[PDB]
Amino acid sequence: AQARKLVEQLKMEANIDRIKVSKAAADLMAYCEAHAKEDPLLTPVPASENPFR
Amino acid sequence: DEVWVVGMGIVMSLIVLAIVFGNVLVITAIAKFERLQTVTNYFITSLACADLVMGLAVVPFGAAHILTKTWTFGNFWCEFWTSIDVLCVTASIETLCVIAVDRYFAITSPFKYQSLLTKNKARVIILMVWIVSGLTSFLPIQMHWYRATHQEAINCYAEETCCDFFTNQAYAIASSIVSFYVPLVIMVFVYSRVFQEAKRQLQKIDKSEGRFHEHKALKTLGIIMGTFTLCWLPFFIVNIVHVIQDNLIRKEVYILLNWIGYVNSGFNPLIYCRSPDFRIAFQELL
Amino acid sequence: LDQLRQEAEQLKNQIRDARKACADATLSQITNNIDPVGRIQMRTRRTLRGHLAKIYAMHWGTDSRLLVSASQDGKLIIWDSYTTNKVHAIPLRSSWVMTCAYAPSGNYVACGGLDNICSIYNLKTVRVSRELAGHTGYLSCCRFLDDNQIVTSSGDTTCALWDIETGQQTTTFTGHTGDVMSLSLAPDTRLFVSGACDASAKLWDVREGMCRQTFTGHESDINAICFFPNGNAFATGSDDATCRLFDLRADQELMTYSHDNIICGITSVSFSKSGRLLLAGYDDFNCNVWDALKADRAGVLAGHDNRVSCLGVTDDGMAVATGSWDSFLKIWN
Amino acid sequence: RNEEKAQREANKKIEKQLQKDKQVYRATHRLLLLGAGESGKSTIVKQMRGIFETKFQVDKVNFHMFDVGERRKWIQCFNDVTAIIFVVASSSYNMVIREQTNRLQEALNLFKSIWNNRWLRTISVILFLNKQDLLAEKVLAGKSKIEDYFPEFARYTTPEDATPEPGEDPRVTRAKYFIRDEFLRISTASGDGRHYCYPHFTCAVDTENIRRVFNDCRDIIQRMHLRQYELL
Ligand SMILES: CN[C@@H]1CCc2c(ccc(O)c2O)[C@H]1O
Repeated sequence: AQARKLVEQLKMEANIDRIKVSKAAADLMAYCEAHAKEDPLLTPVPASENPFR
Repeated sequence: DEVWVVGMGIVMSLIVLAIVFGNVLVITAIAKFERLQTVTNYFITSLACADLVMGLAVVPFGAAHILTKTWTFGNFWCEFWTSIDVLCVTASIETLCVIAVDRYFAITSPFKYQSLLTKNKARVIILMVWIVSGLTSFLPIQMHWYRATHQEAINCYAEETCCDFFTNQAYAIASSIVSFYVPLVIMVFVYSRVFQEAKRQLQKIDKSEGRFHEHKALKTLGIIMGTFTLCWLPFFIVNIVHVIQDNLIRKEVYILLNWIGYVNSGFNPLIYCRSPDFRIAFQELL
Repeated sequence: LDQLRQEAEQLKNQIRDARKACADATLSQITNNIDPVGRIQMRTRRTLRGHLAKIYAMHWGTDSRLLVSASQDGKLIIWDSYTTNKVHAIPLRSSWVMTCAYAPSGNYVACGGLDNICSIYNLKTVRVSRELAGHTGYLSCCRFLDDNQIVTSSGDTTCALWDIETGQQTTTFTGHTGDVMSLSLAPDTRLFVSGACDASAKLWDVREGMCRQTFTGHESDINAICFFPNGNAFATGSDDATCRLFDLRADQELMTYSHDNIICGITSVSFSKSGRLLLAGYDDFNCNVWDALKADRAGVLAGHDNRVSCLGVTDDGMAVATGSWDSFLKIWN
Repeated sequence: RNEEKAQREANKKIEKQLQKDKQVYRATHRLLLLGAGESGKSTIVKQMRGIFETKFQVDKVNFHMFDVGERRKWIQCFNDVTAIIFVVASSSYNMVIREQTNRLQEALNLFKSIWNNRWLRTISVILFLNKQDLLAEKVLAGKSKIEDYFPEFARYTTPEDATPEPGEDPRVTRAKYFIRDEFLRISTASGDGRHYCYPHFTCAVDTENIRRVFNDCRDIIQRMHLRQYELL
């Protein structure tokens, strides 16, 4: 029934391993710091480089 | 009485500043924000432009003439100033007439008003109402048709000092009618119809949900027509009167009523541009 | 019957305990020493006019120039942002629409709405390529996995993977309690997440067709979904005036974006390139730009007459444009 | 090169088409049919005649109606409609919805939710009381007391200003006026005059409901225009 389809789903969803939140936060910070050089919204763009202006 | 002259100049400058400030505020509110761009708001923009050009052109020159008791500029510039004055007054009053007609069609024909009025139609009617105003003002003044046969008037028309208005039966009557009397009757008829519709709607509401928990309409109509009739009716009445009878009235009262008609333009932005959207835009600009 | 209910509660308690144990230190502590991005000022470079009614959804093309916007007037308009001119105009059989998408190949345009059918239009040929049917509710959002298969977020609480050529649902994902209101695709086609009108937001795997993780941080409904650019995180929008970020590997929420000045919901959320600025379109008349790591309102986008209902950043991250309930689009930079 | 000219020509053609579409779209008025499934919305829709659309025109005015078919978040789509048509089974006081509450009470709850919705603040709702003959039969004959099902009926009295229909019994008039007054009290409690409610007593036999819809749409537009200019 519906109860089995949910109990089995919860059983199969809690078995996955979890990485520490510190590692995930460090990964996000590293990605942002590495790719911030290529962000055109974050940093002002030159008039020649800016296509909209 | 130099104190009286100083006070008159001060109040004239105050009126000039108030008219210019209010009109530029309204026009920049219309221009800057695309939300206010509405088919009915084009008429408001036209009225604001007419009042603004009047306040920038004829109010300062008229005040200078009143204070200095003479016309310092050239003879042709006097005719140009008179033409600008007539054009501005006629355009403003006809713009109020157009706004009243647009409102009438908005209430009396709720379904057809959506398609009857369009942006292109609004532009065409604004251009037409500006063109008809110019024909009654620039064409007679520039082609010397309003020129009278009075001895002293024709004597001073050559003189550089005389810039006072002088006209015969024909131009005075025609200009007064076209500028004020037709708009007056059109606006009073359409506002009577709108008031009848509002009263019918209020009666329907009372019959519908009156058991559970027309002052506003009367107050709004008084604020709309009152500020216009009280400011322009005396001037045109005395216009027709003194043209009919030479010694009926003096010139000082005529100038005073004309200046009341001038200062009427200050109340128009407050009388019409009072929507909550207008107030929000003004607060944003401030 | 009731015996199995206790097992589900025990499993939920165990999952919550494991998630709590995983949270050694919040993201705010780790990012404390990093420098703020400062105030970000943006201006409306180009305003796209031509729409007849309110716009709900928009999707940038594979390139950074082409757009597509859906409105209740019954017309999809494809714009050219570089010159602010319309390219194509497509009518619809149904007046009311809720979503639109642009194929990565740049040849197909998918549109949905209250009509449960999903319409795909051939830009390169504007006839209806296929009218996908089978959902029993409105289509909140549709996306292009490729030029041959799409995924939809139906109102029947079931997101289903479609096949354009076959015209039938290849796989149907079920489990959400409420109606699904948002959907986003990961940089890879393997995974995608969908936010429903219930508190929970679920992660789905296309290869297996079974949900892998479920996040229930929010208290109100979900309205916007967007992955982090790398694909290891995603942020959600809610009607409770709170935007929250979740980490897939950590399986728990990291930070929440909220302010006492805002008591209105969020209608659209997208991530800027490099994942540093979180652009969220709020239910009020303006838009607030959030710092992804510091939860600081770096910039505010204002100038929309009505509620902002769409928001999207280009693939190359060149610019962002918002689709509001006013009939005008606005491209910011 | 010629790409700019081609794009300009495409823009000109699309702009002309969109101007024509805007004219025809502003020419017509939309309507939403939101009523209970047991209230006989289908028969009323047929009487005027995923989502069902109905097009009908009166006095060269094109009315366009949509019938849908839970917490509903599709309501936010209809934030700009001329009116919302609500059909309620006036005879459903006795019947209880399957799995139990009074059907009329469920309709009242739905009306309260719709009226107080944030997105529907400015939209007036047109109220249709369907199946009046069944209500008249139930009130005139049968062992069913309105007071037992609805406690407020015992204190309620027929208003003096109320005008009963020609050749109508007093008990049925009191019952129908109480049913109408429940909705009207739900409506008039909230709102600042932006949107109103227009109750109507209709039956399947009646064939003048389209004229009523036309008149009510005209009144709604007139009220909106009057309140916009601050004369109402
Ligand atoms: C110089 N003052 C003029 C004289 C006559 C006149 C005015 C305004 C509108 C008209 O239609 C007129 O005929 C006045 O402003």
